[PDB]
Amino acid sequence: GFGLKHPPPMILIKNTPVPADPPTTFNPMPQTSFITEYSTGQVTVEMLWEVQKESSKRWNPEVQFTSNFGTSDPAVDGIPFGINNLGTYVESRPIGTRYISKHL
Amino acid sequence: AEGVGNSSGDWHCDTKWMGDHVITKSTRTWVLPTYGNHLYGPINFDGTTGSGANAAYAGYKTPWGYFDFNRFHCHFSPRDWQRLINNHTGIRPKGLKIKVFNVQV
Repeated sequence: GFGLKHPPPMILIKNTPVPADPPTTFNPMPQTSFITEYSTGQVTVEMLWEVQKESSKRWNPEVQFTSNFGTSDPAVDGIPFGINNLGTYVESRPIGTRYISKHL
Repeated sequence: AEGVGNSSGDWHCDTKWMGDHVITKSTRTWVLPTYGNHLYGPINFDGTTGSGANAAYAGYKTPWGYFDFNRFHCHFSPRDWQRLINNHTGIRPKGLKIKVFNVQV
């Protein structure tokens, strides 16, 4: 990846405490009894990327990334890079970025 | 137009992808023999012998000769073809220019 002096900042979140019913008389100690709760919601992320498109004059065709798996039974594994039988998402094989030949 | 010493044109071969349209350009060298000693013959094959009656034909020959550039692999290279068919889902021709030069006899 990309080494950075200033990376994207780290975003922290917590859900504020709500105390349970206090005693009648004043207690100077801090309050340890809370109402159990959790939070939920949506988050979106928008990236802007900069790419280089190239022109190489080699004659013969380059190699490229293609999906060669012969067949798959939906009763078990489903489609590669797709949800299998039990509902989990499976990533078949690792994918690097260097498929284009370019001379030194 | 220009005299013997100057050249009547220069080599151009490139393919540039400009957008929704692409331009291919190429240049080749040809040689034209003299056919039939400058004579028109008739030609025929009667169905009497050889292949059979279904093969009969009649026509003429001509001293003239012609360019046939119609195939795809004239205008593309195996790399540029690959670049086309993986990204793009359709193609149609738009227009063309053709030029012949540097004739010498």
